[PDB]
Order: sequence, then structure tokens, then C-alpha cells
Amino acid sequence: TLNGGITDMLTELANFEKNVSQAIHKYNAYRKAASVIAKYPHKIKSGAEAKKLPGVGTKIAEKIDEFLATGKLRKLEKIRQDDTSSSINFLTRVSGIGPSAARKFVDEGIKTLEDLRKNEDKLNHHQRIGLKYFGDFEKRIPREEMLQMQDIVLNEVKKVDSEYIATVCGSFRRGAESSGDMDVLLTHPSFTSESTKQPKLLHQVVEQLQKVHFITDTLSKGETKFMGVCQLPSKNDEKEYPHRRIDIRLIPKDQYYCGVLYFTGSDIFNKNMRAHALEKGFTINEYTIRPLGVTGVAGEPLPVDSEKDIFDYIQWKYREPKDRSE
DNA sequence: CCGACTGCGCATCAGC
DNA sequence: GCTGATGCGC
DNA sequence: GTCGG
Ligand SMILES: Nc1ncnc2c1ncn2[C@H]1C[C@H](O)[C@@H](COP(=O)(O)OP(=O)(O)[C@H](Cl)P(=O)(O)O)O1
Ligand SMILES: [Cl-]
Ligand SMILES: [Cl-]
Ligand SMILES: [Mg+2]
Ligand code: NA
Ligand code: NA
Ligand code: NA
Repeated sequence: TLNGGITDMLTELANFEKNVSQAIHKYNAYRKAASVIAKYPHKIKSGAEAKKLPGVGTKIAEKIDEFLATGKLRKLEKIRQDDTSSSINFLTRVSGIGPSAARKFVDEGIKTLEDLRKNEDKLNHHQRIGLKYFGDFEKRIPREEMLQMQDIVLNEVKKVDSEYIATVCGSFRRGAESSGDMDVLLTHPSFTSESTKQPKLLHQVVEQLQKVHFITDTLSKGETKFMGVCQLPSKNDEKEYPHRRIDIRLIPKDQYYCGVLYFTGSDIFNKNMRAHALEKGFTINEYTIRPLGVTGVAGEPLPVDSEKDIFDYIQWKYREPKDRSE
């Protein structure tokens, strides 16, 4: 990629501030800076040039000057040498371990992958499954496997009830050649903003996917969100596929377009789009777009009949999923 | 300068 | 138990 | 850490 050095540097700084400093705004600021530079269709030749971009200010511009001149950042060099920082950054790579638990473990002398395996009784359930599939969860998913996975999920959902609709979102819907996980949007005519005519709607789908050994583990589960682990079946003598993260989101069917807009992302595109909505006087979530009145209180849901309607409200030209990879 | 920074489900904990 | 805050991940 | 007002 065109400014890969700079965006990697900024991502490492973002990870440091979230994981180690526990400074969530610095984290979001670095990620915004990285995203706008990754977008920029010119090889950046100075910090001043990059400062022209929205979300690059004085401090990042100076870091960019250091990096272009020397190929590195002293601040990052030091972070990498610091044992406490390095240990906490590593521990947050386990799904379910964040900045707080990572620092808790390191304070206790639990600093390595071995230390976790030796201390499984100190992990909650999510962290336990994350440790178990730590290696698997580092591997990306080729689109060819996502297509197999899509085909399994959609057919099994159909066998539970043919009125379900399951839509694979995330990077897959944006056309990516590889995905980090599988995100499935689900709807059913019984569950709308106005009524829930049948419960267990998500449960029945999860149960059927466990029955056929597609879903292998559960990280968390509720009435509308499932987060867990799945695996493609392998053939005779074939090495097994890696285990994969899967998230299933049950959205009221009349709220499908806000739901699919949300679950298609990217996360930074969503953040940017919701920022713009506020500037235009609306608030967007995965259910509705609503105005902000005189008090900045969210009013009543606006009528939405397409993803593009959402764009129309905030005065953005429609962007196809493949152009939302920010 | 400096207040605001996207929005929310599920798990866990704390205080009653 | 419930409620609200926090942790974590999406 | 950045920025609109
Ligand atoms: N912090 C956030 N704020 C708003 N929307 C978010 C969000 N995080 C995620 N979403 C929305 C927007 C996301 O697109 C959707 C899925 O989240 P996933 O973490 O799986 O992101 P992806 O795009 O699929 C990644 Cl490129 P990969 O999974 O291939 O590694 O959820
Ligand atoms: Cl901060
Ligand atoms: Cl809502
Ligand atoms: Mg995803
Ligand atoms: Na700027
Ligand atoms: Na983690
Ligand atoms: Na996900």
C-alpha cells in the first residue's frame, strides 16, 4: 500500500494508547489519522503535506517527519523495548483480554502465552476460548472459504425456517479478498420494531449450526447478538481448516437497512458517517436514523426504504459497500 | 482556547 | 435479584 | 490528538 509505513506507525501508536495508556481518544485519533492517510492517493513526502488532511494535526505531522527522515519513530522504538508495554500489548491479542485485564495479568506475573495456559482458572469464558484459538484467530479467511461458509450458514438458516434472511456483511460484503471474521445479519418477519411474535429466534439458528458442527464454541449469546466460533468441514486426510470467529446479529426486519449499513462497515466508515450525521443534525445507529431537535435529543425514527435513503438524509452521495473500506 | 469526539450487545462486577 | 457502571468487542 | 466555532 502507498503509505504503508506511516499507517503502520500510526496503528502501532493507536494500539499503544488504547492498550497501554488506556487513552481511548488518542486511540481513535490515531486510527482516524491512519485511515485518512491510507485513503490518500499520493505517496506522502512530508509531514506538512499530511497535515493538510483532516485528522492529521501538528503532533502527527512531526511524527511523520521523523519517520520519513529516519525510517522509524524513537517513541515507538522505546515502547517496543519496554517490557511492561510489550507484555500488555501481547496479552490484548487474546480475544476477551483488553487493556484492563491485560494490565491485571502482567501485574500478577502472567506475561506470556505459556503463563495463560498455566493459569486458565484465572480467565473468564470468553478469554478461555480466545486463548484456545489464539493461533487460529490470527489467520485471515480467504474469500473462497467465506463463500463456503456463507453457503453453509444460509442453507442451515433456511432449514430452520425459510422465512429467515441471512446476509453476510463485514469486509465480505465490501468485496474484500480476505476477512478477519464472518458477520451474519439475520432477519425474520416475526421480529420487528413493533413486535416479537416468537422467541428463541436467534437460539434456533445457533442450535441448528451447532447440530451440524459448524459452530463449535460460544463467546457470548443473547436475544439478538451471538458471538462464537465456527469451522468449515474438511475432507478425508485433509488438514483441518482453522477455527473462525463468527458474529450473528438479529435485527428487526423493518430495520434491515440501518442494520445492514451498520454491519457492512467498516468501523471507521461507520464512525465517520455517524459523525457527519451529527453535524447534519441526525443520529444513526444499527436500528434507526433520527433527527436531533432543539435540545440535541434524538427525535422519532425517520422512514428508511434503502441504504441510500440513509445517505440522502445526511446529504452524502451514495457509496457502494466496496467504497466504504476506510 | 476547549468541549466533544459513533453507537450499542453481552459479560462482569459493585452496591443495595 | 435488580440497577448502573465498566470491560470488551462488534 | 484533532478540530470547529
Ligand atoms: N467500533 C465500531 N463502531 C461502529 N461500527 C462498528 C464498530 N466495529 C465494528 N462495526 C461494524 C462495522 C463492521 O464492518 C461490522 C463487523 O465488524 P468487524 O469487526 O468484524 O469488522 P470488519 O469490517 O468485517 C473487518 Cl475489516 P474484518 O472482520 O474482516 O477483520 O461491524
Ligand atoms: Cl484520551
Ligand atoms: Cl433506535
Ligand atoms: Mg468482520
Ligand atoms: Na489536518
Ligand atoms: Na483482546
Ligand atoms: Na464481527
